[PDB]
Amino acid sequence: SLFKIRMPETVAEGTRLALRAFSLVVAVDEHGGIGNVPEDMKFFRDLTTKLRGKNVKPSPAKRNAVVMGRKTWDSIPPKFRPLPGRLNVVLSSTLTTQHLLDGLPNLHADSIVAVNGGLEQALRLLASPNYTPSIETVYCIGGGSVYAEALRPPCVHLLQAIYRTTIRAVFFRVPESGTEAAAGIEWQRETISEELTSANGNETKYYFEKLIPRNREEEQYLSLVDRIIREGNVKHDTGVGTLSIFGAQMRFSLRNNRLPLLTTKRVFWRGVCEELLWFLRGETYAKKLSDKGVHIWDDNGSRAFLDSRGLTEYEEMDLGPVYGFQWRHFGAAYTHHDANYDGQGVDQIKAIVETLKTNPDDRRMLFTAWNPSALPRMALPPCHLLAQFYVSNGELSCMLYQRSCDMGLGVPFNIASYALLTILIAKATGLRPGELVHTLGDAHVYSNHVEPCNEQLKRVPRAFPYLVFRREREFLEDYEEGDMEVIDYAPYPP
Amino acid sequence: SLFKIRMPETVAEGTRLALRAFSLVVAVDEHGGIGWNVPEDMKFFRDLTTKLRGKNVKPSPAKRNAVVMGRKTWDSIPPKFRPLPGRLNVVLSSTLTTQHLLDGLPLHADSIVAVNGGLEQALRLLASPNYTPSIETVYCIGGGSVYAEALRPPCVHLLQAIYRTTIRASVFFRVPESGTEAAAGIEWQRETISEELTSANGNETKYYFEKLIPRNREEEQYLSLVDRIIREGNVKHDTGVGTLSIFGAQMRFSLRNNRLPLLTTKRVFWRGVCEELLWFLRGETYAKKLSDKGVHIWDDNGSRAFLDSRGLTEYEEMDLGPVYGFQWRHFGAAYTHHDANYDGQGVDQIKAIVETLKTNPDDRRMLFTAWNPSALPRMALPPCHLLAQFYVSNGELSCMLYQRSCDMGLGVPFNIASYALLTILIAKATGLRPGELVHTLGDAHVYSNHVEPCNEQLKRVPRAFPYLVFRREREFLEDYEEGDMEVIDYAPYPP
Ligand SMILES: NC(=O)c1ccc[n+]([C@@H]2O[C@H](COP(=O)([O-])OP(=O)(O)OC[C@H]3O[C@@H](n4cnc5c(N)ncnc54)[C@H](OP(=O)(O)O)[C@@H]3O)[C@@H](O)[C@H]2O)c1
Ligand SMILES: NC(=O)c1ccc[n+]([C@@H]2O[C@H](COP(=O)([O-])OP(=O)(O)OC[C@H]3O[C@@H](n4cnc5c(N)ncnc54)[C@H](OP(=O)(O)O)[C@@H]3O)[C@@H](O)[C@H]2O)c1
Ligand SMILES: Nc1nc2c(c(=O)[nH]1)N[C@@H](CNc1ccc(C(=O)N[C@@H](CCC(=O)O)C(=O)O)cc1)CN2
Ligand SMILES: Nc1nc2c(c(=O)[nH]1)N[C@@H](CNc1ccc(C(=O)N[C@@H](CCC(=O)O)C(=O)O)cc1)CN2
Ligand SMILES: O=c1ccn([C@H]2C[C@H](O)[C@@H](COP(=O)(O)O)O2)c(=O)[nH]1
Ligand SMILES: O=c1ccn([C@H]2C[C@H](O)[C@@H](COP(=O)(O)O)O2)c(=O)[nH]1
Repeated sequence: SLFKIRMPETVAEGTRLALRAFSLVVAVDEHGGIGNVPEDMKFFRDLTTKLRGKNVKPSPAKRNAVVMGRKTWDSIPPKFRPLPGRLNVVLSSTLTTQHLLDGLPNLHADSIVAVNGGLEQALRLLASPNYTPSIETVYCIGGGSVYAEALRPPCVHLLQAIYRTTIRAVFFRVPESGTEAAAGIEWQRETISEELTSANGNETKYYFEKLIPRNREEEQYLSLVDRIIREGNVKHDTGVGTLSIFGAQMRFSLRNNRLPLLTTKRVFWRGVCEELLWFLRGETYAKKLSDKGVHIWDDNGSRAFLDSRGLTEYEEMDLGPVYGFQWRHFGAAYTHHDANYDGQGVDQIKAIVETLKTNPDDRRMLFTAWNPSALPRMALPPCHLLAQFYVSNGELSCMLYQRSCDMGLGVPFNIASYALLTILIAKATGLRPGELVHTLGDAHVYSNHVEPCNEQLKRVPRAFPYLVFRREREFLEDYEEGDMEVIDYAPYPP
Repeated sequence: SLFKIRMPETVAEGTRLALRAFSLVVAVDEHGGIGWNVPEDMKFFRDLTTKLRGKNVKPSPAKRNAVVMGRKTWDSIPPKFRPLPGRLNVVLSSTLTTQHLLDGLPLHADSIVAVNGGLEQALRLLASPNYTPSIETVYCIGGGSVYAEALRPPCVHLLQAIYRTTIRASVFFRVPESGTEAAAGIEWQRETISEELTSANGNETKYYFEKLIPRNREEEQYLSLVDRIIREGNVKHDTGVGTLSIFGAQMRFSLRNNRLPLLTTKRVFWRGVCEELLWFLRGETYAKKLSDKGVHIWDDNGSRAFLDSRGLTEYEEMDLGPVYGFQWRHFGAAYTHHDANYDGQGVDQIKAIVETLKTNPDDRRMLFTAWNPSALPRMALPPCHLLAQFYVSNGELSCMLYQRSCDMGLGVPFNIASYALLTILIAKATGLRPGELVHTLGDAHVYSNHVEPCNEQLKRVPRAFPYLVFRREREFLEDYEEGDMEVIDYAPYPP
């Protein structure tokens, strides 16, 4: 219909996943050389086989993948060939899938694939819809030529984690920080075990490490939470205490499918996405969200809360002309939720989408919910209250201004919410997703969240996950939470 | 008038200047000792302390400099030169009254004043309405005990420049070193240092000059961004006009203890800043009110041809429609023409925030905006500084501005000064002291043609900011005028 935003033909193009991300698992000697420790084989099997979910039996619907060179495949004892419970992807210029099957002594057909190519070719195959998102983690298991390719671009930028066992008994060398070979990645240890002793009868000495690429973007957030606790002003309102500072700014890359969902505490993505779509549709009835099991508006849509605003005539969960209402119908007269507001008010989102397509250098491509005429008719004044877009080199960037920032729960939710908005607007306009800039006004931690924030500040952030689209829609307003999926999200535990 | 904002009777309090700023002039030996016969150094001293900065006009009681000196330095000045001529002479003494100093002369009663106290007491005097703004620069000329007071808090935070002459020829002049406790957070750096010079004194004495200034990290933030836009911004051309740009940035400026962040590496048109800001706060929309004060910044956007190009064929010339201040004091009101009676129409966001600040300063919704999509097409030009939010802590008011399009050459310094002035005014309206300005930038750009003079500006090391004082006050916020306030100690570099 005429009021919706039609997606262009290029809709899938700038979000298509080029290479699937992966982790590396390697054992080396004390000099880093890669040429019988059962505890290491126990760790290898568990780390490469188990899914992150509670009690999930690996199957073609949901399992890990192991990627290896043809010589590593040859050297697996035939008892464990193919590695059971994993997809086995084997790199070879010589051997087809059929030849690998012919080397066994039909059970295994869905679990073995040959790739005539290197690790990059294997990551390109694993990014296709038959394997993403069904493969949960891709593990690269060598050998030396495959590790070399994993540790240089373009593959190295998709390496989430390196699991290295060192055993006191061609070198595996992680690029050093600041060096050309590192390509701007700063490798750091998340964990390193004590020196351990094998029960193998030889008293073999070994230790494990897990390295991860330093995530300076989530570090920004961490630094700000640490500063608010160490130096923020205490205020009490009802008497709820907060610690606060005023004025800050963070930036996050959305390029090549990255999604900045924080890793040091899990973000409720399903909630982020349902809510953002609800904003984009211009919705105002919060029951639409609570009926999908997203309860973030229940406190502010209650009879009691609405009455406390003077909104006595609103039905329960009708929030008035909040948010998406102003995005799609700024200044329209509001009566009740779900009336026909087609063509009323200013549709700021449609207008920006049209400008992005025809004049992407325009400096007025902004939208707002802060409408002081409508403020008193809203359950709450918007907190994320405007955003502005910018284009460079065919990439779309967005800056968000947020007046009141709960660092514990609101801010990580809003980062994700605006990352997703930017990605969707780039898909609507022929552009690739660029950077998200988040400006913060009053940035606060509730005083009862101080000890848990301190516990969270103990954690070293991990690589962010990625966003892919399983399918597309003819109109921007018809997107659904099931159309897209977050892959490679590995947050720390609660 | 019921629609205006009445100033509280604390209006003058949070803005009264406590101590007047000053600069220091000293001669030392190669060891830093202060104990000479170098006529070029006397000439320097005489010219620096006597001359005014604009027109080289005769100093008089309406406009001159001051010299501040301890009693023994006064005793040491040769009677041909006592008191110094063309300067107000301020003498620190627990023992000598002004009359006792007059008695020790062999016309001068308005040019000599004794202060029973130290440098801090002299700077409090010099801050009073009889001496600020009429004294253009205050110079501290020693001796040891007065220099030691100049170089520690509280006086050192008011020290704008140290002019040291060193001469190859007891007590030591030592400027606190960077990062030390004695430095109190200030980083002294050389703006200039001469080559080694030889005196025409009969002895070929060797000497040289330095001028030291307190590093101004706030203005450096701006210059760093200008440098980054030129070295790394994206080139774009619009009608063919070129810019270099980046997206998303943020700067912060202290407004504390009368400081005013008017940039020093290129002079800002303060009078135009002030006139326009007051014009916004009154809710005005006629640009002729400004061009009739010689502030022409809206002339291009208010022309007949320009209005016609936006479709605004029924608006008389210079009527901008419901821009800026009109949304600040009348958000959402229907606009007909400039100067109609809009009282009580639309939302008065400035009034509302003033009442919230007085009663619930912790509120997190004290924001105003001019970005009104319904009214955008009636405006001559959508606002560029479009919203601001206030925050209070420790009795201090801070403000953050959001600006969508940021011309770093001319616009940005102008709007830093604009929102610094707004914040100071709103603090005076609400019983608060001015705190900090936070400036958030969207599309931040340098026009292609300004690259070379921006690069000439980046050669300059920023100097300490000036200060804002209020000569008088008003009953209503809307009645303030540019002549009610004065910028003092502004010493920008040349064009
Ligand atoms: N400590 C450890 O964790 C560790 C690590 C690595 C290796 N190892 C040991 O070393 C041995 C593995 O040897 P390796 O490291 O020499 O070899 P590998 O890397 O496992 O296998 C190399 C083979 O992989 C295929 N391959 C690699 N890149 C390719 C590309 N771009 N295109 C097509 N095919 C490609 C080629 O097979 P085709 O010849 O069929 O084309 C190549 O000969 C094993 O016996 C193992 O025990 C141990
Ligand atoms: N090369 C140079 O630049 C340079 C620099 C400094 C000095 N000098 C020379 O060194 C001599 C200066 O002597 P100095 O440095 O020992 O003296 P000074 O600082 O010039 O004078 C000290 C006198 O100032 C008054 N004073 C200072 N602080 C005071 C306070 N808090 N309250 C009240 N009164 C205060 C007192 O006068 P009462 O005794 O009347 O109470 C005190 O005795 C002169 O001969 C001068 O020409 C040269
Ligand atoms: N960290 C770790 N990483 C590694 C190796 C290691 O040595 N340890 N060695 C290389 C991989 N080589 C093999 C060899 C044999 C098997 C194998 O056969 N594994 C069975 C378990 C067999 C068993 O329990 O002994 C499995 O089910 O995973 C797996 C990888 C590269 N990466
Ligand atoms: N840099 C510089 N700074 C200084 C001194 C200096 O030594 N040079 N010396 C101390 C000031 N002492 C004096 C002593 C005498 C005079 C004096 O008499 N000046 C006449 C000019 C005299 C002349 O031209 O011969 C005048 O009108 O300024 C000025 C400062 C502290 N500051
Ligand atoms: O998207 C949002 C909305 C709200 N908040 C937080 C900010 C405040 O701590 C609180 C709302 O209180 P006020 O700012 O409205 O008073 O919720 C967020 O973090 N994110
Ligand atoms: O307060 C203001 C108003 C305007 N501009 C500059 C920004 C742009 O260079 C130009 C406005 O052009 P658009 O952004 O509206 O296209 O003027 C400023 O820097 N500050």
